[PDB]
Amino acid sequence: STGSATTTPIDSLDDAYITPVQIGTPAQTLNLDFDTGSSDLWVFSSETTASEVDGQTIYTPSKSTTAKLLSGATWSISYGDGSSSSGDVYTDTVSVGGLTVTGQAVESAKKVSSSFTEDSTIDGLLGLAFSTLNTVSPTQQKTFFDNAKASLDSPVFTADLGYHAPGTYNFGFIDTTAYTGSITYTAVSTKQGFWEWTSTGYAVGSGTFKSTSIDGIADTGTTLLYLPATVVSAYWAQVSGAKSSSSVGGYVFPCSATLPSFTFGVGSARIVIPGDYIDFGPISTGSSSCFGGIQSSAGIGINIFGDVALKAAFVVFNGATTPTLGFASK
Ligand SMILES: NCc1ccc(C(F)(F)F)cc1
Ligand SMILES: NCc1ccc(C(F)(F)F)cc1
Repeated sequence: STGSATTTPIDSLDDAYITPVQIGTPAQTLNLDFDTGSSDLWVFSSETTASEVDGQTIYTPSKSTTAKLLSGATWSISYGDGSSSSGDVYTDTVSVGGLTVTGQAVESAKKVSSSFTEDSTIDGLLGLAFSTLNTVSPTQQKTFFDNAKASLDSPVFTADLGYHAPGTYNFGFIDTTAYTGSITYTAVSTKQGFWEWTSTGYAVGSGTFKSTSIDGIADTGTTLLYLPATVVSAYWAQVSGAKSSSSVGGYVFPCSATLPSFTFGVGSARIVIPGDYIDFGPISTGSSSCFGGIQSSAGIGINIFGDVALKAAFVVFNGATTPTLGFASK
């Protein structure tokens, strides 16, 4: 079997991408944030504290003939940005673009942090990292991808994120019409539960490529590109007037500047991020200081190839017994 669904930016800055997901019988359609950096499928629901819901579509398990409460199971998650949520667990039927999984763990939020309440466009998250990171207790649960794997034509999914435009998540097949040239595959470490890999180096604009190993994770759930301080300093040094601002919390640059591209290595291949992808607009309405899309990972503890990098490529998440990541230009 296969599945295919369109994913759409939630705002004019590509801060996140939402994908419609059908849950329950009859179907309740929610717009979820597909997150390859986490492994919980959780949703706003009829159980969520009423004051913490502001425009989201909610899952109502009592209206689903296939929902079953998972007795005694709870979940609680904290994301690297300080966001968090928690609740109880149902199993139900979940379908993504024609691909159906029965008995999927659907984690119903009882409590969500402020950053989720204020994001009216995101009804929940669909985690696509490895199931070892799932937070359900006392019985860990599998991700949508792990549950679907056996029935997929090929144990893969692909992310084709658009720049200020819709894109596609495909399950079970690789669309050879969606990219140019060849796909370059690179090894993955699952030791931390992430799609963790090693980039072979970088270049700034038309400058010389620097061969150096950068270990990081492919994370559709993170907006920006977070890289070591040395690399990020080298990039912003090429932008006139750019500086790191402690009050703003990262590199900013004059909105009138043109940004250089950023190249990262995948084996012997190169992925080029156009400079326009790195502009995240004024730091406040009306400001002439703009926020940069490449920031330092120093405070994080891990390098993150977020949407800024992934949307420049066609990305294959190969969940074979030895997992790999594939990158192609598009
Ligand atoms: N997108 C989920 C996510 C968020 C943060 C992190 C961090 F901070 F631990 F790297 C990993 C994964
Ligand atoms: N990395 C997972 C994640 C995705 C989105 C959000 C937001 F935008 F809702 F805050 C938090 C955490």
